[PDB]
Amino acid sequence: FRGADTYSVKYCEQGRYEYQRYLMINRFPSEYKKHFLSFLSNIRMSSGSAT
Amino acid sequence: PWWNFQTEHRQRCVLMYGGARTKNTHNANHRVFIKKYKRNAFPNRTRHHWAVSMTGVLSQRPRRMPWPYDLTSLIFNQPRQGSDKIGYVVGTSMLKTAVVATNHMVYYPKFNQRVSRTKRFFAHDEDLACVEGDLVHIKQCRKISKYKHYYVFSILEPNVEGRERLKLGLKAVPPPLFGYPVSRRIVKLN
Amino acid sequence: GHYQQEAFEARKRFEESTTYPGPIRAATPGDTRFYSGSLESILHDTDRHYWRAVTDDPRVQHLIPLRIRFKIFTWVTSGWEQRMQVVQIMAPKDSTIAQVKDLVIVENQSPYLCVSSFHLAIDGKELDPQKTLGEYGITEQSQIDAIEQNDHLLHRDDERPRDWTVDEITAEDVKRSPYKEMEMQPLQNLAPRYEARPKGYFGRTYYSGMKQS
Amino acid sequence: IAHWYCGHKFRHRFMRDKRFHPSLQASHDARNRFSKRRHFKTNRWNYQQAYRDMP
Amino acid sequence: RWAAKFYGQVTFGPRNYPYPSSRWLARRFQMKKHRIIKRFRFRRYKLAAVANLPFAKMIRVGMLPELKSSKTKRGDVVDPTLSGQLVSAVKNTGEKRKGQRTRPKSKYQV
Amino acid sequence: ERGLYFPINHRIVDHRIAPGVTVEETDVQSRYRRELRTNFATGETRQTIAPPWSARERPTHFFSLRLPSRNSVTLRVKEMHNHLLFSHQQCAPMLVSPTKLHITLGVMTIPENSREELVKNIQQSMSETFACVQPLQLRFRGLGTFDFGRVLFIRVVPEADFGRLERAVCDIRRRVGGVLGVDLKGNPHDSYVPHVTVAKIRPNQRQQLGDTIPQSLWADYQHHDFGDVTLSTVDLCRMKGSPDGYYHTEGAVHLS
Amino acid sequence: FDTTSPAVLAVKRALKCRVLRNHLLTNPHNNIIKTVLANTERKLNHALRRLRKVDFKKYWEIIRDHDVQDILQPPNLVTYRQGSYWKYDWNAGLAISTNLADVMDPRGLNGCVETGRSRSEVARDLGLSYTRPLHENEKKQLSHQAVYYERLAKFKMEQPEAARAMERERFVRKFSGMFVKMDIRSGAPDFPSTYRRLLGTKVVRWASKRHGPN
RNA sequence: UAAAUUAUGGUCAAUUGUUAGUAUUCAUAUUAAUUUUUUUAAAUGUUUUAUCAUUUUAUAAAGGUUUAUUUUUGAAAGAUUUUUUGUAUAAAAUUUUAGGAAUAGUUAAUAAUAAUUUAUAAUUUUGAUUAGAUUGUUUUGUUAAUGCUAUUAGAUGGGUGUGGAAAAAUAAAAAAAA
Ligand SMILES: [Mg+2]
Ligand SMILES: [Mg+2]
Ligand SMILES: [Mg+2]
Ligand SMILES: [Mg+2]
Ligand SMILES: [Mg+2]
Ligand SMILES: [Mg+2]
Ligand SMILES: [Mg+2]
Ligand SMILES: [Mg+2]
Ligand SMILES: [Mg+2]
Repeated sequence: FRGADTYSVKYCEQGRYEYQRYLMINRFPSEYKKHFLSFLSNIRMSSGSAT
Repeated sequence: PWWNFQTEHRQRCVLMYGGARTKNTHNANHRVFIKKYKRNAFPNRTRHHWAVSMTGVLSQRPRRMPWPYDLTSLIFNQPRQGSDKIGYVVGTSMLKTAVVATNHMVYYPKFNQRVSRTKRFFAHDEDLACVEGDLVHIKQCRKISKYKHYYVFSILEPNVEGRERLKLGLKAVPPPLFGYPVSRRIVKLN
Repeated sequence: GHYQQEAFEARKRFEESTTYPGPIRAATPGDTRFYSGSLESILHDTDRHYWRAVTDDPRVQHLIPLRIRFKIFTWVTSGWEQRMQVVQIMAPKDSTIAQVKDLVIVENQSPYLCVSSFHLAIDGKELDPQKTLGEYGITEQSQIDAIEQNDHLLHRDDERPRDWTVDEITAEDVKRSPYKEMEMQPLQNLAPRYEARPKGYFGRTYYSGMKQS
Repeated sequence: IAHWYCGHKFRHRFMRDKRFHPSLQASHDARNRFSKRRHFKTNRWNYQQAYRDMP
Repeated sequence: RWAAKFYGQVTFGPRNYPYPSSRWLARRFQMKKHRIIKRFRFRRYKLAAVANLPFAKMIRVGMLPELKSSKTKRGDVVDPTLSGQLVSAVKNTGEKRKGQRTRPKSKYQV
Repeated sequence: ERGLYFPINHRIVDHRIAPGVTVEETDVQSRYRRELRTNFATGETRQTIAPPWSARERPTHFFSLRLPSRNSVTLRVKEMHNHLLFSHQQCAPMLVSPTKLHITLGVMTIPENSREELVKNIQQSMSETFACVQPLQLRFRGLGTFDFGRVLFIRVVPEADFGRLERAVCDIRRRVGGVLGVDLKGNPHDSYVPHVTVAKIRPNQRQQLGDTIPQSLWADYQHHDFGDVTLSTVDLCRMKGSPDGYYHTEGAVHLS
Repeated sequence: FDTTSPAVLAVKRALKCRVLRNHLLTNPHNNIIKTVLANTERKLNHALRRLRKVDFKKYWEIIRDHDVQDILQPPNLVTYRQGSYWKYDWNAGLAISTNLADVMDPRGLNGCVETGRSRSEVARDLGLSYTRPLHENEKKQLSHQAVYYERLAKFKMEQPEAARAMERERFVRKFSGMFVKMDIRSGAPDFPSTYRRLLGTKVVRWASKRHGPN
């Protein structure tokens, strides 16, 4: 039985996004430069008149 | 429906309620080996194939799978697996090139235990610090030459004995006494 | 544009500072030759392959990467095309234009460029072989052309090379010069096989800045 | 154990599995696991003066 | 030792049988060993292993055209220099030279 | 046919050229590995760089470790001179006489008015800094270039008592430039690169000699080993070349 | 009362070893003592290799006094190439024991984490040079390479026709040949490796799929 | 080095052969399969266009690969009046044969070098290269269960190199500019 009565009650006691844990993701220095640039030029404009 | 018996089947086109839609691959085929060669003459010097050969990789019993958790991932946070390696410098015959022996890990889930294997890398040291028998930190990088993707990031332990040994004009390390094994008997006297 | 004078003025004010301690080279990193990606990318010398949020002190540039333009005649299958090839040196800041000619001659790897004497010029005006880049205000951004001996004869049919499409190539000239190297007579692997652009590529009128129809 | 792998007997399968066993793997101490005996007594009559550059 | 101590598995008895082999089994295998060895003797087998050659592959000298026992079967093909040297070895093995150590002799060695 | 189809050393993108240019308009050709040729190969070394205002004025005095008599260094540099002069005798004016060989620990500008206050005060601070330091055994091998290949020197390897030097120097650096404001051509919070200057091209010389020392001369001695020396003697020197035949010495300290 | 310390151990085992050696020289077969000599030699090997990471000068003068360098020689090329000879002082726990600061100023041994630049880079920037003493190989290779551009400048100044000949050949070569443009296929650093499936039939240039570590 | 309770919580592990003195997973069992059955596939002509041309239409032929296969936006999506950017081709792990030996347009530095640049080079017994078999790292069957036992198929070099990308010579079942 896969129904709702099979799981415990405690799944619905939870606040949102509290299952998340702190994620340390590092990456190459080169890739930081690439990514920061990308986000910058995306913040300026993502699309031509469409922004 | 894989959970229904041979006789219980009605339609083969759909799952009525839920579950996994499963194709049966026929595992027992009685596959056989064809023998095309005489036991005397087999057309290979080092190895002979007389039976059905097990195939695949990771489909291979007993399963040997990549183990991310070892010393290297213990110390480092790697952006990509194998982006950092700690090893020893073995030989420098090539300018601005340090060969490095490194250990990594394999897991056998059948026996629940790990093995350490070893692998050589070419690392790029500009400025030629590394003396044979250094403990070095090594990183993934730009493609440099045909075989060098790694560069020497830091010397953890230098070889002080080896350096002083060089300063005196001697080789860093004595050259190994015997080379690779042979199947012959070399009679060389005096 | 705005960048050039913003950074020029910035440098010039930086030099007039009475009080400055000088930079700490442990805090002023160099550049890396080691970064992800297969290609090796050459950047500006103010720029780095990593992320550096802080603006570094303006430095005078002791090696100025000049670009010098030439006209080549590129063989394409239909006939000859006249196009542009840049040669890029690094010429020391205070160098003399004679020395720039010399550096340019050494750096070109194409057999078809430096055959005769050439004169450097900017917007059609010749430069003194005698004086400095400083005087002529030559920077990276400045547009420098190069003019060969016979180039003012190119409007004729002589100096301009002759394509085997419309012209006889004879045993006289089969053994001489780009014709010889080219191997006009087709081989099985087709010889050096040059780029080709067809006849109707630009229409009946060739390429232009101005729309002619 | 499927009967087609390795020899016609069963025990041939487990004899080639000992080649993959984790605690049996080749290292600086245990070497030449698969042919020990071709390399045996190979250098007996090979006389090599050991390497000394230091007095 | 080079040759085989046993032929086939001579210790097969039930577990904890408190001897390496029973009398019965050991007698069977003694029979088989006997037959093989007798075959080696009468056919006049000779093997050789030469230095700077693959060792596991042994030149069978008893099949060499000069030393071959049969008048019929095609013997074997071995290098002319090497085969001359093998013939000389087999020949000068035969008799005891004084000062040399006494080594066992037989009819079938020739 | 004898290697990779596209040799890896030849794959180069120039990002200091505008985007789209190389695809359509024109192609740019350059020998790109003269520039990429590194700091180990060229033999350059990055010295503490002066702020512009300090860069304007000539240096007057410098700190030096005085080389003793009977050096491995002096001997081998003499041997090197012999070899160089036999190869190319155009070097002759470039070379520094073996009599003037000394280790340069830092350079400084002293104005001529405050001269005595500064020399006394410096000398004193120097004596306090080096009070505890016993003699220094340092190793010399390798050559390097300052000021765009105009200055050619012998490197001091950080393999030995060098470590101590670095603290020692960085102390006087924080006294002479930190405490009493004096012009050290760099920042007092930065360490100077110690060196033995071998060949040099001065401003006047530059016309007849050329703008850079050709690397063809010293290429072979680039990594040559000049040996070890123990040093007990620190000087503060003003640069006058005719007073004693050695740099005129305004102050001295003995390491013992 | 020191016994168990490395220097002491190494010396006593060195002596024991010499004794047993000359003993075997006299009376040839006692294989008991051959075995004891071999075991002693092994424990000596341990003691010495721990010494050079404890204090190396004493290690040196022991080797020079008793003339044992023959048991410090790595046994065979195979296990050496895998770096299990250097792996010993890892197991002994002396690998990090150096205490640099007396030797080898640590400032240029480390790489920059945020910058990504190697140790040779931060050494470059601090104006320091770590370089191992070079043999004549590396010296004459480097001193041959340093001069390429001067030789070239002299060549293309003084002798333009020869140059233009060579250039003709190169330029025209670029249009002939196997691949004219760089794509994943052409720009594969290891061609025979990534396409092994071509090696017997189509591609005849290479007879083996592996020429390097990988 | 002490127990515990405010009491079944956090959602099911559960094993079925009638043998023949004894030792050893081995004939006859169930489940899963092949033996075994025509209730799911399918036919040729792709299509516009400015006319002998030029626009649109990019991975099912075979060969047998185990240190092996890796990539962009310049096409379309796509929106403004014109010059518009940077990031990519690289790697790490997992790799088969009962009885085992050497491999090779070859490593690394130089550089848009060198069919004769420089060097004490590179791969291998921690199992190489040839050679056999084999379509690689979410798919199955059995089972209470660490196991054992399956998984197709699809990327096969270059030679006027077009195209954003070679994936480009029957074999759809992808609506392809009203
Ligand atoms: Mg008997
Ligand atoms: Mg007797
Ligand atoms: Mg590769
Ligand atoms: Mg093949
Ligand atoms: Mg296909
Ligand atoms: Mg194969
Ligand atoms: Mg891999
Ligand atoms: Mg790869
Ligand atoms: Mg073809």
